[PDB]
Amino acid sequence: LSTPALAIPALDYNPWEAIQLPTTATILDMSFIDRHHGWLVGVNATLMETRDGGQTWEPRTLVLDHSDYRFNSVSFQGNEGWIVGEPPIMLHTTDGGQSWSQIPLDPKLPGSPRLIKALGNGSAEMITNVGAIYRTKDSGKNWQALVQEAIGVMRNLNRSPSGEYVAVSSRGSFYSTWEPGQTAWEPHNRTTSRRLHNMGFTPDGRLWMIVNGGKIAFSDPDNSENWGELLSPLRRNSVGFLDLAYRTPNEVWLAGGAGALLCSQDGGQTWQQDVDVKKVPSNFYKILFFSPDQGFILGQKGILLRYVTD
Amino acid sequence: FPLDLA
Repeated sequence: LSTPALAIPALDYNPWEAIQLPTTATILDMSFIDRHHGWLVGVNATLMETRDGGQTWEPRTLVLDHSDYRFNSVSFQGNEGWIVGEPPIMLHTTDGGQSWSQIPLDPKLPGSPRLIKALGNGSAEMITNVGAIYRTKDSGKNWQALVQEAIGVMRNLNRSPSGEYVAVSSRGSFYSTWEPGQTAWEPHNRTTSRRLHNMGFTPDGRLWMIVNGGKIAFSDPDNSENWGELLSPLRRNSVGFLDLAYRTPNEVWLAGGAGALLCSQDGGQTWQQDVDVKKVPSNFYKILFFSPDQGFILGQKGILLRYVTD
Repeated sequence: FPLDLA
């Protein structure tokens, strides 16, 4: 017993600085106009703006009919930005969020908005909480239905660079994929007994999954429906993971409950723990990298971690 | 018409 028992090695540098936002509401999403100017959104109609790359954030309160909205998603492409939330709401800007307008949503939308993606120049795509997919090309005046066959309330949803999506079923029994041209989601059975929690895309054309009990896997490069070995980054089942994101093609971060944050420098094969952030009293729900030297992790109760290059 | 800030 000459090395610490049951642990994984501790990372040599902690790049994450903890920030307390001027709120205790949960933050759900973030998007940048450029390197310095960006927006974040969350629960209770929370909206904040940064002009310094996300070091400091200023609350903005829109005078809406009520403040119970859960702002689920924000997306900018240059100065054009969009926010969606539940109960159904859509906000739009063309000036970097200096003025926002509410876009009326068709009451026949199946489910409430879950995700919006700005495509620039008046175009955007929206997905509802039950997987209906719509696109606008005219700044939200008209929406074309791409998928109307609903799939139940998705547990998680992620997008690839080419506009594919992957959605985990409500209770993690299976997952579904969609790409442009398809008229419905395609279901795929899970490949572990443990239920799926989250799935997304790697920067090399594969899928990743997080499953119950702190395990992860990656799809086969030759066949995205074949899956590799089930990995245990923390060598245990007690700590669940919530999100996985790549800073670079080889450097991967894995965020989970109760201060858990791990990094792999070999593409996800082996992991080391960022022990400094174990002191932060928060689950780490979402990792957002905007470039290799700008990134954020969403905690609870207004906690943010901000990436600071060594 | 655009929204007000509080």
